[PDB]
Amino acid sequence: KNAAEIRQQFAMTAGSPIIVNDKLERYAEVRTAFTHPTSFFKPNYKGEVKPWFLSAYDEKVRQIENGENGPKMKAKNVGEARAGRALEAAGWTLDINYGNIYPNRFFMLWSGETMTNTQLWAPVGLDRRPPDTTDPVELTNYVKFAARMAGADLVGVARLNRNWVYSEAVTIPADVPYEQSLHKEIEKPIVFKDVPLPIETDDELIIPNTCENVIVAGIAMNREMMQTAPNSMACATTAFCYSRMCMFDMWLCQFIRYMGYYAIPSCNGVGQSVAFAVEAGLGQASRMGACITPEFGPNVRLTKVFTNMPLVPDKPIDFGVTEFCETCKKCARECPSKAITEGPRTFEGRSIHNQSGKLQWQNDYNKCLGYWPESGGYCGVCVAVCPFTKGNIWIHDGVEWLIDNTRFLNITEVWDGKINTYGLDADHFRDTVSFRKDRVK
Amino acid sequence: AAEIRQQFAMTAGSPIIVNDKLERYAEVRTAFTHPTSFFKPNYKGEVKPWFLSAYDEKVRQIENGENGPKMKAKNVGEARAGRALEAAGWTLDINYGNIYPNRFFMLWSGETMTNTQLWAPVGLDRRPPDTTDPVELTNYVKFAARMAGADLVGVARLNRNWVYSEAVTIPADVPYEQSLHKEIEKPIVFKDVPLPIETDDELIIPNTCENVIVAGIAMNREMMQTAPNSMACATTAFCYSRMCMFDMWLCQFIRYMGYYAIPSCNGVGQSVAFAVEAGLGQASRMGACITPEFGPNVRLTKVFTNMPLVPDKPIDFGVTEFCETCKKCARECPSKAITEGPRTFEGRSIHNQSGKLQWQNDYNKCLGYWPESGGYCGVCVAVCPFTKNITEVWDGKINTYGLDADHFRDTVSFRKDRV
Ligand SMILES: Oc1c(Cl)cccc1Cl
Ligand SMILES: Oc1c(Cl)cccc1Cl
Ligand code: SF4
Ligand code: SF4
Ligand code: SF4
Ligand code: SF4
Repeated sequence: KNAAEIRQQFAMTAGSPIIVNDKLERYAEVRTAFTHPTSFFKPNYKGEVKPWFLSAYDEKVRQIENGENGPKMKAKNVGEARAGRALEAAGWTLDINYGNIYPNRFFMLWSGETMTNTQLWAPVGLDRRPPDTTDPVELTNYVKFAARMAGADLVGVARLNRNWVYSEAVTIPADVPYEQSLHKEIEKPIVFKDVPLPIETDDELIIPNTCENVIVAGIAMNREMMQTAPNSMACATTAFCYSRMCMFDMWLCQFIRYMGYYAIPSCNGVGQSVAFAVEAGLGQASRMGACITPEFGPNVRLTKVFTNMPLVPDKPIDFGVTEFCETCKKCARECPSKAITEGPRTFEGRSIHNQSGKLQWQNDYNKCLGYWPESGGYCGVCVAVCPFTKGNIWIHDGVEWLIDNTRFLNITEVWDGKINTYGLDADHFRDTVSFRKDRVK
Repeated sequence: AAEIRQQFAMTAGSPIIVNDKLERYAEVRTAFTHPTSFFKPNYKGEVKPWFLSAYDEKVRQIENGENGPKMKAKNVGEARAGRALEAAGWTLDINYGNIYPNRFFMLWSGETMTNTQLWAPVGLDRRPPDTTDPVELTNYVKFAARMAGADLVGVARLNRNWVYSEAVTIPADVPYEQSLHKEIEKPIVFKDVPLPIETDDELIIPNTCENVIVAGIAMNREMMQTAPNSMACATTAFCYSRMCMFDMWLCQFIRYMGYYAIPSCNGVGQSVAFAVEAGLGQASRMGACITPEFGPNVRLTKVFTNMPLVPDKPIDFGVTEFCETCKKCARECPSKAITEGPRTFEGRSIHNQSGKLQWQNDYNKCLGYWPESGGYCGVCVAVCPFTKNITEVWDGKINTYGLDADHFRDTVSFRKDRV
């Protein structure tokens, strides 16, 4: 199996693959089901209406008390139930309020000047010296090498399509301390202006018009843990990867800054990761709505960094995902909340949570979020059942690579079973080896 | 690899031979911190803190298009990129090694952390442990350790001989910008208290703090082989930030299981001794812990806890006898810091802890080469048999976190090999 061959075989010609029409407008981040008032509140198992994550907390507590790893899923004993939630909670250690979405706060600073690392290194002046390399070809090789050092299992580059940048971000005022953050969230416009550096004013988050490129990283989750969806160990691989995302953004932004350019981190903030990932060639959009990659299927998290560093955009990829999703529908049939549509793609949003004006399968994400308090986790059944999440999809017929159509026709054992560093799998880790030829052409 | 480690397991008992002279070692005595070794001249002849003199050499090298001492880069751009990667790798590390205990990332309680506050309604850190079985806990915590980025993990009873008698730290209210100028010494003591606690006068570890969990964090072979040049600095630096994330992740897991946990990175005590007692590897002539999987090309961090655990067995795969006749690190060392002589119980200088049988090296000679070369050397690690240009590294093989898929299978783990 040769992942590089596969990507070469299915590479497209240049151009954003996402089909759009005239009703497309940039999307206010507050509209996501996590944040919007119509979906933010959910009942707990006692019928009390709370912020959804607090209702989910109540269900986690109830499951531990009852020795369960998930809804109606008995654990080996209470200690096993306890251990799954402890692993999940610890995974979030380097993530603020589930996703690091507030731009230019906490870990997501838009300038490195106040960071302890920048201060320590200031006598070398790497962040003030003009770039010594401006060649996009060399820069792309350098920045992708750095990206792999920084924990990315996949990395791609695209020109920044502003359609996918949130019109307004969810954030907090700069004078609000952490313990009040969840009570003091606000909206703030993201605007593009003729300014030298990313800068935040009292009224606006300002991205320079020179911010040409976006670097997208894929952060692979653990197959065995995700297959326990919707139970606790799927929550744990999700959580650990959010902290890997945060480390990646900070590492990479600092490299870019020390190369003489600016860099904006984001994790789950700033813009829509799936669209950037598609335009950067990591994978294709899917019925469930995730980016499906050849290496990991949808079982991979995304983050991204925006920069004026000259780079060579990668080519999009088309390995037949749209055509398999047309006939598969497994995620839609298994979804415990019936959130995923079984119908065709449209340009018309299903509800406020969807951005209209782009051709996609339109899913009801309030229904999805509604299952999270009920199950006490982050579900993931769609990711777990997707055939592309299986590690064994690719076959070679003597001429070229193809997808095996036959693929589309417990937690104690996970704790006692195979694991490796960062939950990566040595049986497949060769798929993400990288030489210069697969970083830049 | 799991076969090899079981083949070479020793019977229980610390393999470090000590005498009646041994005393705990004050952290300020390391060459990084001690007043006799801290100040070094830069290439212009100006005496500065050693790392500021090293900074000056990094700038001079970038300006001259060099990747290291007398090592021309392909161009100035390549020189710049190696130093930018090095500087970036340190992002999650305070002042080179995170040594100040109970400051910044190294908090001895989880209570004030943003993650603990967000998770407070679940009460995992306040709920008594549901598991007290050391067998099950060893399996759980080792699984978590691998999730947290350890390539190797072992457990030993805590030997207080390797805990620093006094830590280097800063006053609690000193802002970061003044930290380097306000470092102080502070005793680490053990007392009958329920939880790790810091007073004005003391860092207090509970007498119940029975165990230490030691993690090995593998460095990249291609990059370390550029020692003493900039790409060896870069793999060193990234692994320090991996160490910090490991400590915080694992401490939070242990706390959410009902126990307490003290992170440390390069602080609190001597990592090499803990790693040997936990069975990760054997002490060596250069002074590092040599592991079967990575030789010495692996960083160490460790977490201290009262969580019940099953100690691992020390390992003997012949390192002492091989180092007896090898001496390659000693012959290649650019500062002649590593001895070609036999092991003794008497240190060569203030930087060594006397009273334990080891090869005694002159660590002020080692440090003196760092401002000269503008990096963190590592030639000894690079040339060591157990470990086995810069443009070719940048254009060549890489994978996630610098790990190597040709060897990654060696660190696969099932419960059989966890406990
Ligand atoms: O994206 C997530 C957020 Cl923002 C919160 C909890 C779980 C997930 Cl997967
Ligand atoms: O341990 C180190 C410290 Cl403490 C500073 C710089 C480089 C290294 Cl390897
Ligand atoms: S489960 Fe099937 S329909 Fe759903 S995303 Fe995967 S391939 Fe597409
Ligand atoms: S996460 Fe669960 S509830 Fe949400 S779309 Fe996927 S299967 Fe459905
Ligand atoms: S790091 Fe370099 S100078 Fe120091 S002991 Fe090793 S070879 Fe010698
Ligand atoms: S180079 Fe030889 S003598 Fe030095 S640590 Fe390695 S095996 Fe031992």
